[PDB]
Amino acid sequence: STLVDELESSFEACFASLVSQDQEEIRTGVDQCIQKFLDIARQTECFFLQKRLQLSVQKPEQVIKEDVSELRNELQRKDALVQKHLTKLRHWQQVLEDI
Amino acid sequence: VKNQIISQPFPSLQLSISLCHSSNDHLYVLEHNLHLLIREFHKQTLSSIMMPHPASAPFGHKRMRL
Amino acid sequence: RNQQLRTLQEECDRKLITLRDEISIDLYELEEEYYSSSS
Amino acid sequence: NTASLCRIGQETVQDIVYRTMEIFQLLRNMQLGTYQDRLTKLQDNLRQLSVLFRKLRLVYDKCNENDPIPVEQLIPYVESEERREIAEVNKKLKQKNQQLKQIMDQLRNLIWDINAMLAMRN
Repeated sequence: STLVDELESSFEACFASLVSQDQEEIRTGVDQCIQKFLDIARQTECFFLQKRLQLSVQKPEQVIKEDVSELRNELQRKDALVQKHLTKLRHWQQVLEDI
Repeated sequence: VKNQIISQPFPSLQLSISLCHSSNDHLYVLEHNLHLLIREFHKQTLSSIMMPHPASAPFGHKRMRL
Repeated sequence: RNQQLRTLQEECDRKLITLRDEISIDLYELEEEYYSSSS
Repeated sequence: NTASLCRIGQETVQDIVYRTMEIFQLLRNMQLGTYQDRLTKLQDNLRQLSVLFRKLRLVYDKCNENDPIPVEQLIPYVESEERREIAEVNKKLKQKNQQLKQIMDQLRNLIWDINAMLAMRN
């Protein structure tokens, strides 16, 4: 129930051999803990993708809003890059003028 | 022709080298490299590689001695 | 005369090489931004 | 909104696994002042990971609050002002990208000319 909590429990189970009071015991325990951990991680990602798919088919204006936001960040990032580059160009023109 | 060399390196391409004498699209890189190429061609004759460090040794390039 | 002209040539070439390196780093940033643009 | 909350929730699970991998690398390198520095890095990583778990439970509850269409009905087998906003920003960064391409081409050509001219001087 509530895949978050299974993720938390499995993550705490990854450390159970260290926090208490040779090789093959460690190996099989590590393999089983890590495999259940990654399996519940993939199930959580699958849940988020299914919910995003249902939103993208039902309420498509939200997707367009996120695209608007990402294109605006692309614009601002491009202008920041060109401004830094332009300041470096003007500094190099002032350097190369002085030979 | 008179002061103009025309070559066709690639079939769609035409390269033109012309000596413009003023007598009172241009690529600078090839002109600059032309000056340096003829400068190296001069300096090959006046090189210190022709000098034989062994006094008895006659003359000529170093690797040709080697 | 030869020594003075050699020093001027070396100063010009050091300036050009440092210019090339700084321009190359800027070109790397611009290439990443332009090719990874969504459009 | 919520269809970006799903993206953040995916990114949290992607970050948790990567952060556990970094934790296990820190525990791999720890050899019995840099002792204390590795202690600080370990405790800070564990703090950020607990923050990530709390954020993940928040995002899970938010997306699970806000389904009438079952999946596998959503795949196509064979047999309005926001659109104008999209077209506006698309035209804007079309022009921005073409100007960036001109800047990039001139930088490329200057670098190539510098390297050719400096290669021939020897």
